[PDB]
Amino acid sequence: DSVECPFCDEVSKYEKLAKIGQGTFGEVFKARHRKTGQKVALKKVLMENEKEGFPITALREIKILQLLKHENVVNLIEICRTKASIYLVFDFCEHDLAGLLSNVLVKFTLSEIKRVMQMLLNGLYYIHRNKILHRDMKAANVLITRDGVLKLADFGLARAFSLPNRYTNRVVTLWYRPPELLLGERDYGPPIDLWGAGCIMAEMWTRSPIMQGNTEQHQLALISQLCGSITPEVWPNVDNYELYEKLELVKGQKRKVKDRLKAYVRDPYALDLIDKLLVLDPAQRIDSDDALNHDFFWSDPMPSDLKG
Amino acid sequence: NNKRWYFTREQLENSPSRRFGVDPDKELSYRQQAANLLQDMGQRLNVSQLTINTAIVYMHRFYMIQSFTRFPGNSVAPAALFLAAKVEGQPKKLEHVIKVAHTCLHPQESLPDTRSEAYLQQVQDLVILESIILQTLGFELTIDHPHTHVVKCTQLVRASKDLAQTSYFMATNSLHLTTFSLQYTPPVVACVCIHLACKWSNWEIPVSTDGKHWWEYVDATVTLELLDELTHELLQILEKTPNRLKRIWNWR
Ligand SMILES: CNc1nc(C)c(-c2nc(Nc3cccc(N4CCCN(C(C)=O)CC4)c3)ncc2C#N)s1
Repeated sequence: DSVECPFCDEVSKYEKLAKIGQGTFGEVFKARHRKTGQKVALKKVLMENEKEGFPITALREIKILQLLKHENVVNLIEICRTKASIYLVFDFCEHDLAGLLSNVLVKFTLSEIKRVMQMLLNGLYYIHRNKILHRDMKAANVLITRDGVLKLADFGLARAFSLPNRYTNRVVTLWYRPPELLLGERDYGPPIDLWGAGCIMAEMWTRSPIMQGNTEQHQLALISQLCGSITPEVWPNVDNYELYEKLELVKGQKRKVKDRLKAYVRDPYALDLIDKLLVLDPAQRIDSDDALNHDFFWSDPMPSDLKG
Repeated sequence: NNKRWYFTREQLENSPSRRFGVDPDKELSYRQQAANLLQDMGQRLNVSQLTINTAIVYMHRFYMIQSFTRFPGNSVAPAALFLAAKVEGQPKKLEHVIKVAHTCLHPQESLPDTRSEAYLQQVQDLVILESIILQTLGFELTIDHPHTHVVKCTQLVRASKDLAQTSYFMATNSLHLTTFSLQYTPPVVACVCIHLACKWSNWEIPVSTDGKHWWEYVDATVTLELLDELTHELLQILEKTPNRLKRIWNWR
């Protein structure tokens, strides 16, 4: 019945230009601030229910977006209501890595690919340093601005972590999901995001998701056909996983990461870094800090700004 | 801003509620009583003191923008608590919260049929109110409470279990009993609590070798002038609160 509301503006201040989010991701609109022309992205908060008022899942994301302020993380400007529903308002990003890569016209130099990976890994370093797991690392959640600044996007499945945790296992798109999760691990950390950065790095040359399973078992098979097979020798203690005896995967596979990608990726350093990202044991998997230090970012051609 | 939810004394006199004819003193009661409802429900719902405190702050801030004359604390408190439990990761089910609030406010009445029209309305009302809270707070739900800072401070001055427990007590009573959360940052308030706990226990923290007092290690702004002024205020209202002081009173 018309209440005071100083700190929650009506989304009508923005003028919708176009849906860009259909299917899964939710309803996402491009919009224009009615006074200044400032372009933004609007994500509505879906109320399929809740039986339970404002979705605890949306509260979590809002909490996390408000915490994360960094050049390589998407920026939540504000939350808006409606003359009942709710919209997250973000700075607009012109491109999306999945689109760029699935576009034959679009072409990357080795130098720019270096830059992309640098920004991405730097974003990861920041979010992890801030006790957040992104949990949905995939090309389609990586945005790039008209000015060549990469932003990690979609924190809708993200979650704070700490230091026996019982986090949720049903996380990360299947093609990007790390071994740990597929084997049923619930005490995982930042390494899951880095596995995803690996899959994306490889995707910068292959122009396509390297490992496209249909089920968890199919995914684990594909992973084995690339990274060798899951061995307590390779992955110390991979033993105590329930689903380990029960996995019925391969046994003779040996690491083909550098051989199978040898084709697409010219550069030796590139291949070495990818290899260290797609490591099976989460604890032996390179972290963003070391990855940033990797010679791939410190040899010629040195990383360059984006324009292709 | 970082000034958004902190107010001058003058701002506190001109609360939305004053503009609708509610006395200052009456308004403080309205707060106090809501905080009590929050404490009561929170304990029955088995949520943490942290979550109760988060709901209490939400409540404080909500009423710097809304009036008790339009939104009665018996309406806001349950909604505020429902929200705080979600936010603090001790989600409690909506029906459960409605139920507990009902017994709290109407011990003698009897819960309606969860199939009834009357009940369905009050389920909807709470959800609506949670929404008016979110909107009033502009979705800013991450609260910092003095307590984190209490522990930090009482360790870095080697206080007995007792002193530390009393300081935490003060901290919680500051939320129920004062509008300090609307005026002073959590770390400043924490200094006030440790101050009073000391004064109450006859404990004195000796000056550091440098000549620096304990509180300087915790907040650059803090002055003994301010500490004495604030502890005085907090102790006054404590004295007015039947039985509260008994809980920390040395009876030996
Ligand atoms: C997780 N989904 C997303 N939510 C938001 C709010 C996103 C966002 N998007 C942009 N710009 C932008 C530009 C071009 C494409 C997209 N895509 C469309 C194609 C790719 N896509 C999928 C699932 O493959 C979904 C979205 C988005 N700018 C800012 C934000 C933010 N925040 S993306």
